[PDB]
Amino acid sequence: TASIAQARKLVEQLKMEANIDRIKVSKAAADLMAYCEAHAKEDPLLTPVPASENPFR
Amino acid sequence: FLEIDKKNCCVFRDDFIVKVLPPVLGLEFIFGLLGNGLALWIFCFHLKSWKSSRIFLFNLAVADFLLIICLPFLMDNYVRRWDWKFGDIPCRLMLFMLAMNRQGSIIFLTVVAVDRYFRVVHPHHALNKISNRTAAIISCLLWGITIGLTVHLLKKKMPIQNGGANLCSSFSICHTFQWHEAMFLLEFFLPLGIILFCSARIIWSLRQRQMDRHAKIKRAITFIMVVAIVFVICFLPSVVVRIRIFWLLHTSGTQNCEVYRSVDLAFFITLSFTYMNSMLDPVVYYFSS
Amino acid sequence: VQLVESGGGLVQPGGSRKLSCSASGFAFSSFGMHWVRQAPEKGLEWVAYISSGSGTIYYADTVKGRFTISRDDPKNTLFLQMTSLRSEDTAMYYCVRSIYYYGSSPFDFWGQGTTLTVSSSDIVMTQATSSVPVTPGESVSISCRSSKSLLHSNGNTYLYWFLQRPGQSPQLLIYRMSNLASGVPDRFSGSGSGTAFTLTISRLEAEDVGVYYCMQHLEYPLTFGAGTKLEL
Amino acid sequence: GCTLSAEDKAAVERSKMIDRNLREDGEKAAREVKLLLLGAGESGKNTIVKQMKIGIVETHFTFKDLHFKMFDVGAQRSERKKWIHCFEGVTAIIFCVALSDYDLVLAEDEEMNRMHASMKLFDSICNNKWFTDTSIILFLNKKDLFEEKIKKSPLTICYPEYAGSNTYEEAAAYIQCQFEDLNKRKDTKEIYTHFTCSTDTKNVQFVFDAVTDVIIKNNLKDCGLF
Amino acid sequence: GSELDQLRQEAEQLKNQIRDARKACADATLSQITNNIDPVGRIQMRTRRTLRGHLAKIYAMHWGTDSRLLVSASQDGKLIIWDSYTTNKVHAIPLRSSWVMTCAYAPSGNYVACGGLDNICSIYNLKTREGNVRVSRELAGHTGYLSCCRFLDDNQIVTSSGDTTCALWDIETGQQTTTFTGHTGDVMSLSLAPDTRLFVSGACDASAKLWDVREGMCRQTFTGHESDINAICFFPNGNAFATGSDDATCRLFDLRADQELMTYSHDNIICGITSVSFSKSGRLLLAGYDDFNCNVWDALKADRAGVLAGHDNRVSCLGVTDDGMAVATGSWDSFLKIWN
Ligand SMILES: Cc1c(C(=O)N[C@H](C)COc2ccccc2)cnc2c(-c3ccc(C(C)C)cc3)cnn12
Ligand SMILES: CC(C)CCC[C@@H](C)[C@H]1CC[C@H]2[C@@H]3CC=C4C[C@@H](O)CC[C@]4(C)[C@H]3CC[C@]12C
Ligand SMILES: O=C(O)c1cccnc1
Repeated sequence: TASIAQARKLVEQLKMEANIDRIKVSKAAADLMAYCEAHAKEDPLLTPVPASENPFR
Repeated sequence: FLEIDKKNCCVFRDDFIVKVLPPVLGLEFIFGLLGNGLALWIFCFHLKSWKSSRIFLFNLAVADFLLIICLPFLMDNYVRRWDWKFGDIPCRLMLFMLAMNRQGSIIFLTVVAVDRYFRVVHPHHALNKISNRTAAIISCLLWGITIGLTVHLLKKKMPIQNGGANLCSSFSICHTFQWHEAMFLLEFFLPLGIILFCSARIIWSLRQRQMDRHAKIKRAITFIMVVAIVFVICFLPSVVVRIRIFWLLHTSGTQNCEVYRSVDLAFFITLSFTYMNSMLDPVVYYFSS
Repeated sequence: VQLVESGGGLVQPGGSRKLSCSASGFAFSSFGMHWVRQAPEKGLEWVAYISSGSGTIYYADTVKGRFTISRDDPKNTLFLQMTSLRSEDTAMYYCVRSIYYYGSSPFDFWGQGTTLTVSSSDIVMTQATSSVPVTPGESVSISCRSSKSLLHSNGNTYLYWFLQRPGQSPQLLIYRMSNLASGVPDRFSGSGSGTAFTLTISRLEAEDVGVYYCMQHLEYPLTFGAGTKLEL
Repeated sequence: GCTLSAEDKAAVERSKMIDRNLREDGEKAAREVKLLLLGAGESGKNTIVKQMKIGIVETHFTFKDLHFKMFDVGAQRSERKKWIHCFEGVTAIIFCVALSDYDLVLAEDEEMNRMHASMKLFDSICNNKWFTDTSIILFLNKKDLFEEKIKKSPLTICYPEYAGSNTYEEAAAYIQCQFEDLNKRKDTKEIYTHFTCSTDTKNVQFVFDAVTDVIIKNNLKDCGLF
Repeated sequence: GSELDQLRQEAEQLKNQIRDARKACADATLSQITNNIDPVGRIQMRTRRTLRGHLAKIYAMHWGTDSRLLVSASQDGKLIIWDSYTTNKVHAIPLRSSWVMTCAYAPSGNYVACGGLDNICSIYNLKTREGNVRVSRELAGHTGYLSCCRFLDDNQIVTSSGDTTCALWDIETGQQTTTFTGHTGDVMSLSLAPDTRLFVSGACDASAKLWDVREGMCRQTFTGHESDINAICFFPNGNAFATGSDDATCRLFDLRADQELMTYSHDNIICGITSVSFSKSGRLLLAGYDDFNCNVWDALKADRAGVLAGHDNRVSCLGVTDDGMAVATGSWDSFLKIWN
């Protein structure tokens, strides 16, 4: 008779999960853009570093 | 015909070599050329395995490509009845490459037939799992015993006057003991005694185990008898004639050359079988397997 | 972890000897090994080096062809064989372990060494200081100077600092002028560049009195500095 | 050895020693026969292990100077498709099934019996994409009790489309044929069958024979001759 | 019976309400907003180093936190620590269970961790006074193959197993501190947040879950795939992650808005991913396919911008350094390769 106990556990999990706040998708896309743009000068891979200072050349 | 290069040797220039040898060598050249070029191309571009048993066939595919490029000069040697227009130095390479790519193909035609014997009758041995850096050292040593017994063809002023022309031939009916003739016979009688033993024991020990019921291992018993069938078709006819030469030299001294007038001619056709191997070698070792 | 040396003692002028150290507590088979001599009331200098696998052997130009290094790996023992002897061979011999891989710290454990009394191009590393009187609780500085730059292309500079207290064997303090050995207080620090290097002690205790040595490890032979002594 | 310093040329020697050890320890794991042992639970796996005895479970034995290492994976209870590709280079699969259980039905599903479950698992493991060149050594177990079980109740219960004299040697031959008719490769796979009931020194010899045949074939196809 | 049916109906109507709430918060897509920015040029990456010495299939790898050392694990039975700049071997550790499936490098450089298909996670100590590497701890208590292990700090570790369970372990005592349950199928991967307070798990039930290290409970679930979730990784910002499935598709999931952001897939690809990673600036998503080669995606427009085709067999593991210098891929042909 543990099926009712498992179902109670699952519905309690669903109660917990439906108690969060959400933001619009556009704001998330804008935040992704901001982080991608404000750090474009730091990764060798995107903007290929000159071969005079990379250690794997 | 008794001329003296440095020995008492009869030399014949028959008006029959022209009608038979040039076409035969032409067929044995136009076919072995691409037949071995394609193999040597696939062995280095499209093959990405390099096991310890495919670096023993590569050596056989390079030791018979070199005895194809060296044919046309000797072809021209016959079409003009033993007339050499290429001077001294090429006349010492076109007898060293031929006599070093013919011993160096029988060595790599016998290593495969010991490889297979160990692969069949003695499975899970220590020698069926050697690395391809201890299987290239043995190749570099088999290429080193092929050359060591063949370089004396370079330390000899080869072109001889024949009265009118200049002949370039390592083989001639002389009367003094040599090493090229013993090494002509010993490169046949020993590898035969290895190949027959190995190809008989593989077939027997693949048969008392009741393994000859599959449809892909009853095919591999034909290609073990074929390999030992086209080795006596090729290399035997030119050994019996040399034995006949030896017997004719022993029975009668080099006093009347007319006796040899026939046999020598026959020899220079029978020897032409040896180069046919390097033509049909990639067809019974690489493509039909 | 410990190494125990044995074999020393009074020797005749012309003769031989054999010193052996037994190493218990670590993996002797993966540790390069050096011998290091120290004359009475002089600085300590270097002798020979044998590598893991017993492949590469390096000697000093003073003893090349007269000393032999050997390694009994199954039984964890290191031998030095001394062939011809002269009066300037009397010293104390120490045996130092060192393991070389990216980020290690050679010269960790120094052994204890055996006495030895006998009857009777290279870098220049200098410590012009002779003695520094000082009272506890105040900072001290020591200076060392080389003859050519110790900074390699890769950026790692091979300067070592370490201390010998009176009555004990030395112990590594600083490797590559910047890194601190494992098991010493953070009071010690090292710095400098090019050819000029300095060691500094911030808080002075009564346990720090001794002698300090600076060594380079750019290329064999390794040349030790002179003795800079501290008093209380 | 020109640009490197004195603390960059001992690292190279250390790396060379590491390489030497790795290469010398990888010529010992290629000189041994790796077998994967499978069954249906209480189908004789434990007793077959006992007869030829010296998470995942391991066994190691030797016969005629040939190191056999045998892997049992019956305690996993995971999803089989997420770890079955680890055993890709095994020499053979030893499949132990008991034929004294044709009447005894499975406890989980009262409708179907254990022989059908064994047949489904054999079909699933004999036609997998990772095992298209791996041979199966099939053991038929507990034939003692089968003789007294068949006479009391026939095997028509397990095989409804059967017609026979209900004798031991027939019935065994029919079951052997039924199990080898599940193969769908027939050109890159061969099934070896055997009858055993607590017999000694026969099972090990049969395994040795099958392994030798597999090794001979695998050797023959590394030179093209096969 | 009656309670079972009523509770299943309640769960279904919670699902419907959550779906409505998720739909109501969708007004724009990533593609529409990103239609303004300009693309990056095709990326040309050349194999600088090749790391050889493994004699069998390589199953996992991890980068050191100094971006110079890495560790690799293979079914050969060995665990090797390399030196990327020079292609040397620092350490080679043997193993007791040759059936290894994971490996992990400590964020301080002292310990490493290994495990799989043997139910035990082993912790090895690299800096010892005795000169060698010896097993420091041996955690047991799972009932299925270990499929991921990630060091949380120097004295904690989080593992995920093949019995539908994740567990947090204190390495000193050796006993589980928290147990995370809720997955239906085998759990195949996990990834840690940049602040090490949250982590995500991806299992064989086509769903992903966002756990909580401190309170030890599930917080949020992400569905949408159609097959296994073989690989997962956080965005460097820590507010998104990328899931790599087995149906030849990758997805970008967002934490703050529980939505599907954008899908990476091409019609010429019919084979599933086995490894996923980002780039230091969060502009390139590197995906390791099992069609024998890797792929690079512009992670803001969903268009391919290069192919790292240099491998002879399946690509299993893949990783990017902490500063974006290089990228290392390992494969079933027993080879590792570094690209800049
Ligand atoms: C005569 C001779 C020569 C020789 O060259 N003679 C000159 C042509 C000149 O010919 C003669 C004739 C008669 C008298 C003088 C010279 C070379 N090899 C041999 C062998 C031999 C037979 C087998 C083997 C083994 C089977 C591998 C080795 C060597 C036996 N005899 N023999
Ligand atoms: C796979 C391994 C075992 C192959 C080893 C090859 C050894 C056993 C055998 C194979 C064939 C043999 C060669 C066959 C023929 C000749 C030509 C003869 O004038 C001198 C001996 C010589 C040169 C033999 C030397 C030994 C030899 C090279
Ligand atoms: O094969 C030879 O060595 C040869 C062939 C013809 C003429 N002289 C030598």
